[PDB]
Amino acid sequence: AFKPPPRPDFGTSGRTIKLQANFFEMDIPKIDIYHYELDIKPEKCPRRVNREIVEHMVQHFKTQIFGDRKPVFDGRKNLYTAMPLPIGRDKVELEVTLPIFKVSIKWVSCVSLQALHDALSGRLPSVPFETIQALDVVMRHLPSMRYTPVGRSFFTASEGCSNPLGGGREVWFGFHQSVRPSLWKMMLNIDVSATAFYKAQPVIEFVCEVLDFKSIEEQQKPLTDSQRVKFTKEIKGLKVEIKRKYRVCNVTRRPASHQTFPLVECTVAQYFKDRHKLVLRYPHLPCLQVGQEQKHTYLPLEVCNIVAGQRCIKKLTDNQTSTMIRATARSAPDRQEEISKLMRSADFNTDPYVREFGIMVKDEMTDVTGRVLQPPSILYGGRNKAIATPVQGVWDMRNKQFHTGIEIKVWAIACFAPQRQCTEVHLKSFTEQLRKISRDAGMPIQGQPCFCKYAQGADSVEPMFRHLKNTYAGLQLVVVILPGKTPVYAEVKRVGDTVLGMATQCVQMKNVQRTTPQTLSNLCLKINVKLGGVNNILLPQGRPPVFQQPVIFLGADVTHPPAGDGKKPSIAAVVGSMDAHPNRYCATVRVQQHRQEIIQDLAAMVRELLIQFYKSTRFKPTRIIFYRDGVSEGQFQQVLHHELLAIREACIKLEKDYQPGITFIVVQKRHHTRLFCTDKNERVGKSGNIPAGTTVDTKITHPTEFDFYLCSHAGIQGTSRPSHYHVLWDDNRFSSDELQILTYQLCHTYVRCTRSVSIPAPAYYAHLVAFRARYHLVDKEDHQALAKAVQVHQDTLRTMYFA
RNA sequence: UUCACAUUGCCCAAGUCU
RNA sequence: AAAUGUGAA
Ligand SMILES: [Mg+2]
Ligand SMILES: [Mg+2]
Ligand SMILES: [Mg+2]
Repeated sequence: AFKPPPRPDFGTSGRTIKLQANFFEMDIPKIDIYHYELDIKPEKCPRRVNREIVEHMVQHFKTQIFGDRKPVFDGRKNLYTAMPLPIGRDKVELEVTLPIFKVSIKWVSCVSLQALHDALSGRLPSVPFETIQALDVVMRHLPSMRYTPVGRSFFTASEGCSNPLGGGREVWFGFHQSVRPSLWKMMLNIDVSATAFYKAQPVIEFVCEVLDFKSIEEQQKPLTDSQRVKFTKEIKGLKVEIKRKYRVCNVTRRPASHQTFPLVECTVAQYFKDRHKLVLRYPHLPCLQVGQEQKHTYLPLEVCNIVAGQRCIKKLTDNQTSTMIRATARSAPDRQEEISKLMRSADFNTDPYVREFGIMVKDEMTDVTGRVLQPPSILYGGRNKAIATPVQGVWDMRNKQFHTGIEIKVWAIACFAPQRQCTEVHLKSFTEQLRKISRDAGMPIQGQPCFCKYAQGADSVEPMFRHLKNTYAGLQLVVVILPGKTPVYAEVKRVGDTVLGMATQCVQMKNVQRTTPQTLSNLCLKINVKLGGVNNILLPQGRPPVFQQPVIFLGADVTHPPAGDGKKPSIAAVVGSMDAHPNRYCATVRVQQHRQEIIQDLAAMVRELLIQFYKSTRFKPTRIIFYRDGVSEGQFQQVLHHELLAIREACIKLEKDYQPGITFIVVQKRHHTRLFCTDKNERVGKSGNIPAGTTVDTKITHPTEFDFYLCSHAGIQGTSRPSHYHVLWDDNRFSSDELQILTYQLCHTYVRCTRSVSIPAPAYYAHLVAFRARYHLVDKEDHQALAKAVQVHQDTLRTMYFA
């Protein structure tokens, strides 16, 4: 449960394709560098402040310590130098003055880059973490000064263009930068990015922006509260400057002319007229209470400016979002070009600090050979038992019938949309079309709905469903029409999934008024699965050898609360295959600690899923394939430490000695590796993306470990994110080819569409489950209550309610 | 709430002071 | 999931 397995071999399957990766080769010297630990009192100050302190420090003490040695600083307690310092390691305390600080400089170690060169070969067997860290600190020293660091990215005011979002917000552009070891050479991962920022404008113009004013006046009216309430919500927590900066903690109720503070008591507009000799042009407008809520101070809006690129955590409005989308949307070629020209303009080789450490960065994207894996054949049923052949990640169901289609005899229709908008004629025609498409697909809706009744409000949901369950024997499904976005949906799912155990299929009103064969088809894809039907299976003879023995496939995912929240739970979801196809899955879901990635209650979930697998197949899995979504590198060791063991436990407590082999695969969809077609005649579609099946396990992958990029999806828009798969454990000793082919084929078993999805079907179902859980908890966000809300009905346990 | 793909929001990362 | 856009038998 400790070390990830070494890469067994390289993939051989599929035709080759010339690709370019946004990785940039790094020439690293084979010389020692020097680590130094720093201590700065006080330490409660921000990272950038510490950077400033160290900069001033290096400047001042050039003649007795530093001097022509150009150190790098990680913003905390680490400083690296190329050539050594006058250190014994006799610790020297320095006193620094910043427009008042005590600094401790003590030597720690000599980071060997030669050992890193060894490790990159197979000559060392482990990759030195601290060394990679050092190189990273070096690469991001200068841009941490010149730009605004956000995570591993840097953003800045666009050179004379602007991109306003409204509300005092504008688009800032920038780039993610990272240092990664690879099979070949150190790599600088660079990718273009963009995000929202508050314009460094006067607070007055911010008010104009926020309250939709053309300009103040209209008016000199000391606002409403709708103005005061909204403006206060917008500016609170944001920094404002006058030389002196402050954090806005409140907005006064009284105008500057009247707002009073104890000096005897005095008013703001008067105090600024006496001590500061200024006369307010806009006195009627309120004041900003800055600093501590505790105590007082009050600054007029007219003498305050926003600061200096403050990332705007708050959520973007619908219109702002639309603007951002419109601004940052680009095709794969356009993305590629933007990244390239970014790397040209950046000119890393002239950076004095990377120059100090003898580091070279190639200004060209790395050339890498990919392999385009062959898609599996999708076997259908009915009389024909037709075979669909995925072409560029896509196929369809025309003239195909479900492998096992559910015969719908008893069903109901509940419309919560106003009858004026959704008429019985609309329902009738929609029903006719649906019955036709469903008949074609092999899912015969053989009757008219035994029930059809309009209703309104969430309060009407439970009684209506309770009637339906009690009135119609053998009721298979209730189709619910909804008037757009409504709190009724979450309710329907609450009653259906957790309260009554009834199959419900919702459809927006607009998709009833105007039906199309495609929409209806996909809808049937959902309905059939929801009623226990097998849409289609992988061609049994086209599957990898692993299927010769009974094997279970587990999807696993954790979904965390949105940015800003601090009390909502994280949600764990684990699904498990219930046949040899593999097609049917069952779900398990838990609530757990806020922002905990490690699946706390995993063993129980795996036990449930194994039990259900046995009851479904009468087989005990000899192999457990575990697709774990969302775990970053920095968390691998832990997660595998807890989760892998949790699986073993789950087996151990089930039967001794039941020890099926475990393959633990971390799925990463969200990273900064982008692959582009080298040949223009290879780009697919309008977005010009790499074709589905594109597999990369060389050159840019891990120097010693079992990992691979596999873009399994047809890129419709923008630049495809190739899913990265990292194998943390593998008792079954998969070869690269078998595991990659298996993953790719699994990407074709996703029931909700006749396409090849970007991640394996089980992990996707895991996502859907976690999200449905989040739906059951809406407005319900101690432990026992949330857990209760998240627990499905006994008749829903063994279904695919999440489809 | 037909569906996938993209951008954002989600562990690690970052951010936090006078 | 949600906002926003591209798409589809
Ligand atoms: Mg997740
Ligand atoms: Mg953290
Ligand atoms: Mg959408």
